Formats: sequence, C-alpha cells, structure tokens
Amino acid sequence: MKKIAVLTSGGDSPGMNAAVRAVVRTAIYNEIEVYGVYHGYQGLLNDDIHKLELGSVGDTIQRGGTFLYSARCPEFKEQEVRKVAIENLRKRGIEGLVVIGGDGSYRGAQRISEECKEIQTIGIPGTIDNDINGTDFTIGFDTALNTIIGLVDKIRDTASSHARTFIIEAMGRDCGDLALWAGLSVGAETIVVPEVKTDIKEIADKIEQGIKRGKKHSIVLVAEGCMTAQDCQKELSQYINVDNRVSVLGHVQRGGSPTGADRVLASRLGGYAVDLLMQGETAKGVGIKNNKIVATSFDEIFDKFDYSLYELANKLSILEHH
Amino acid sequence: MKKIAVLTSGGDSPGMNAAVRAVVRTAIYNEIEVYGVYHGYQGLLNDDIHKLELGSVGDTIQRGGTFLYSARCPEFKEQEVRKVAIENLRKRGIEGLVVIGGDGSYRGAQRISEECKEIQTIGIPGTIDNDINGTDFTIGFDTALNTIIGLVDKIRDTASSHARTFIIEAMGRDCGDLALWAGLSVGAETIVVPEVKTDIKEIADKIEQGIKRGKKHSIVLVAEGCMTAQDCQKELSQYINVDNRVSVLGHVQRGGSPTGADRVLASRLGGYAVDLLMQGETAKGVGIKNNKIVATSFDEIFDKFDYSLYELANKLSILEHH
Ligand SMILES: O=P(O)(O)OC[C@H]1O[C@](O)(CO)[C@@H](O)[C@@H]1O
Ligand SMILES: O=P(O)(O)OC[C@H]1O[C@](O)(CO)[C@@H](O)[C@@H]1O
Repeated sequence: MKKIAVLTSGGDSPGMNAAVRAVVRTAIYNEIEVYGVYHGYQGLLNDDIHKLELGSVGDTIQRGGTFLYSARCPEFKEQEVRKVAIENLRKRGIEGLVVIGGDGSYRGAQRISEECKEIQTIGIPGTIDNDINGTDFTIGFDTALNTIIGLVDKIRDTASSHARTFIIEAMGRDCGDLALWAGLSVGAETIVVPEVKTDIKEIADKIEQGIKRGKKHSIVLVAEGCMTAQDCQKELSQYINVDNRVSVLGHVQRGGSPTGADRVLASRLGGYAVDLLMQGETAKGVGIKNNKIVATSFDEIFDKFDYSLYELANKLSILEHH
Repeated sequence: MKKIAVLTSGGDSPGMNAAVRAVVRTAIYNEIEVYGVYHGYQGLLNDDIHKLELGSVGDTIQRGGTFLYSARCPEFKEQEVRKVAIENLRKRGIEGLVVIGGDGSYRGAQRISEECKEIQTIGIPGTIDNDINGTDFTIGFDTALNTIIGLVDKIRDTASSHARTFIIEAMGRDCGDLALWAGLSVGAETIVVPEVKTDIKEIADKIEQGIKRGKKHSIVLVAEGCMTAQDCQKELSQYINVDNRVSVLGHVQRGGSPTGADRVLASRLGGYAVDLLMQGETAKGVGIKNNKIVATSFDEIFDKFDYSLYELANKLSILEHH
C-alpha cells in the first residue's frame, strides 16, 4: 500500500475537506504517497490526478465544500468507461482509493475493487442528508442541522412579531432526519417527514385548535422528501385559512464551516480509511455506529429513522397538547 | 407520580433550558403538575418553589443559561439542612425531583431519595466539561466545543498574519475532552491535557523542529486541568524563545445558544427523566451511551478519555511529522 488516491463525489457537504485532510496527513504519516483526484469520478476519466503534499491540505479543516471538487459522472455505469479510470490510477502505481460521498460514490468504488485486482477501495460517508448506511451520522449532517436551526431561529423572530405561520422546507432528499432533528431543536409545532404517514387534515385540525387556545402562529417544518412547502401550504389551505408564508431554505444548508462534530467525525473516518487500506481491506464503507468507528461491506450497506425521537418531538409541541 | 419538581445546580451549560422545557412539557403531557425550584438547592432551602405551566417554558429552547438559576449550597452536606428541603417539597405533595447539573447535584439527589421515602430523584447531566459518568456526552459539551472552535478559528487569522504562536487555555475542570475535541477541530499543533503525561521539553523540541522546517508559528491548546496557559508559556520559555501570546478563553465557553446536538440531547434526557419517575425509578442519572438513552444508578456513577482520538490528533499535526 504505497500509493493511494482520494476523491469527493456526490453533493458536497461541510467536513469533506477535513476528511480529505485526514486521509492526506494519515497517508503521509505512514510514508504513503497520496494523489488528489479532482472533480470526482470525472477526474478519473480526464486524468485530473495530482500528487498531494502535507501543505496541500493546510488551511482546509475549517473550510466548507470540497477543494477537490465534485462533478457527476453517470457514464461510470459503463464498464468501458471504468476501464479508462482504472488505467489512469494504475499508470501511477496507485493501490488504494478512498471515495468521500454518498451511495453513488460507493457504487463506483465497489466496481473499481471488483474490476481491478490491484486496487483496494474504501468509502467515507459525506452528505448533509444522513442517508447512507454503515453509519448513524454522515459527515455534514451536524453542520446542516445547525444551519437550519440558525435560519429557523431567525424566522421565528419575524413569525413572533407578526403572529405569522411559516411553512419551511428543509433538505434531506428522501430522508427526514434533518427535518426531525431541526424541528425538535426549534420547537416546530408540526414536522412533516416522508417516513410517517402524511395527514394534512390532522395538521390543519391541530393548528385550528391551537388558535382556539390562543396559539396564534406556528412553524411547520417540511422535509422535501415528503412534499414541497408550497404544496403543503396549498393542501392546508383546503382546510384552514391562516396568515402564512413559505420559506425554502435551499442550498445554504450545504455550505458553511463544519461544526466540531463534523470536523472530528471526518477526521476519524479519513484516518480509519487509510488504516483499512494498510490492513488489506476493500469494498467497505466506514462510519460511526453506536459510538464506535466501524467498517461495513458495500454489499451490506446497499442491501434508520428514529420514530421514538419523532414521538418526543410531538409531545413537546404545544399543538399536540392544545 | 402526580407532582414533580425540577432544578438546575452546578455551573450552567447551554441546553439546560431545553432540558427544563422537556421535563415541563413531558410532565404536563402526562397530566403531572410541575414545580420549578429556583437557584438550585438554595431554592429548596428558601422555599423558592413555583408551579410551572406550559407557557412558562415558551421561548426557552434556544436560550443559553438556566432560567431557574443556580446557586451553591455546600450546607446541603448537613442532614439537618436536607430535612428542611425535603419538607418544602413534601408540604406540596411533590413525589419526584429532577436535578440537572453535575456530580454535586447528583449527590444531593442521592441524599433526597435515601432520606425521603415518598420522593424519587433522577439526575440529568448538564455541564460543558463532559465529566459526568453515566453518559458519553453531557448537555453543553457540544455547544462549548463549537464556542472554542469559533474563538480559536479567529485567533488563527491573527496568528497567521503575524507568524505568532498562541497558547490558548480551554475550560474543562479536570477533564481534557474540550481541549482534545477542539484541538483536533482547529488543527492545533499541540494539545496539553491532564490525562496524558506532560512533557514540556518534548513540546518545545517539536516546536523548534517545526521552525527548522519552515513552520513559523503554531497553536497550543491547553486544558486548564493540566496547567494554565501562562504556566505553559513560562515553562516553554525555559527551552525556546518564540514570539507568542497567551489567550484565556474563559467564561464565554459557558454561554450561548445551544447547538442542535445539545437541544436534542437535553430534550431526550428531560423526557426520559419524567418517564423514569412514572416507571417508579429513583437514584439514577440518565445519559446517552453508545448512542442509546440509558439510566445508571448514582452508586455506579460515583464509583472516559479517548486516547485513540488523542493519538489521531497528534498524527494530524504537522509538528508531529516535522
Ligand atoms: O445540489 P442539487 O443538484 O440541487 O440537489 C439537491 C439535493 O442534494 C442534496 O442537497 C444533498 O444530497 C439534497 O438534500 C437535495 O435534495
Ligand atoms: O464559574 P466558576 O466558579 O468560575 O468555575 C469555573 C469552572 O466551571 C466550569 O466552567 C464548569 O464546570 C469549568 O470548566 C471551570 O473550571
């Protein structure tokens, strides 16, 4: 294991730079040469592959985004395209590849380990959405959670001034974790998530009852994987007329300096990926499960919602009580 | 279990209000009357005990500090003093007491459960220092971690401009967790913690070697439980002369709006404390252990440092490499 490469694929998340930094610094500590692959899997195809030195990752732990960049590569599904990637790695004597990203990213890394005997691959879970198996939390979730909390805490100021209900759309793709964690954190009176049956009438009834009880406005926090905020607004309006606004938080949730949890998790996972490569392992995604750093085969990963936490959030809502 | 009381004791931490809110809202959800005790155990003695309603905890989840206040009560060590406290609870028909704070707080709650058959007690771990058993993380740690990261990220700007080394003192009482997590997070080149043998000469040697290698300045992050920053500075100066400054971060680390991790953990623990009281349990501190919500007897609590994480942080330091 003398030479490794690292790339970031899929949507960027805060903490991906800390993960790259830990792969780089851990590899160099162990006298392994490290190559950066730029623009994700597109980099493998275009041969945008460059040796990194210790200084290449200075001034990065605190930075959001990915300094390696990410670009989509749907053509990686063709075995002939993959052969070109493999040869661009093998031309340089690369023996291990670390991929930081989501499921897609892991599928490419699974193909590479299957199609090149001489390359081991390891995946590190990077996404704001918390939707990757093999880990309880993904790199970027904590940061995005705190981004949403900050934004909604601001919205709450204006909601309170005007007794204005807000219907706020959070990211998460098909996962409700961001909406659940953030909604509990901001005291959202209603949280709409794809993992729970949607009953707009019920939500309207709760809101109307609140008003009867002198709760004049509320926050509805809506996971995009369920519906759009604008759809929620339209559906509610069938049942009740309240003074409301829609907010779509958008790509702000993807950015920013990573929190401590993300910088530490990213660092732990990046160093462990390098350790796994040295130990001769392949085709595994790393993670933290029950507060332990673990590795899971891509098979088992491919082949989480905390209903108890959702129950709690509802108990804490004054609308559940009214 | 018809009537419960709640108090905050020991140093305040961000998230204590979210914990009080969850105890209040969970109790009222279960048709239990809740009483706030103000100024910690002093409140029990002065009978500063007032019924809370649902609205008493509005506008609190996001707020730092404790709205119940905290005040020291070393006289609680006298059994005659404790009898007055118990009677102020029993006069009102209180059957359960939730204490949010540290070890001290838990010692009082242990005495109360021993000395009053009719009162069950449960402790919730609230401290920035992460130094309470029965939990992997305390309420406030995540917030304080992110406070330190923000402060040191700023210091790093000025350090970089001037090639100035900073020796920064973090809180934590006798626990190095804050310094470790924050130090890894900011790329501190040296972290000084009470759990590891202190070798100032060694640290000086690493710094001097860095300079030889063109690393002109660094950050030393020092847990107060080891030594003061000013002591570290003085001891280093025996061995090397560098252009340096000392920063003591201080009580800023205690304040601020809690992060999502703290608001969610506080909420989970507050609701679980109420559940334990309903279930007939006593003399237990709650926590999260291996990502599961648990309860531990005060005995077992009274009767954690991640050396692997420390090892990683050192591997990531360019000074460890130079
Ligand atoms: O960056 P894009 O292509 O707009 O995709 C948006 C999606 O990406 C994510 O931000 C990250 O996977 C999702 O939360 C969101 O559904
Ligand atoms: O608030 P005080 O009495 O100055 O005590 C400071 C101590 O309290 C804590 O802030 C919280 O326990 C410690 O980190 C610190 O050593």
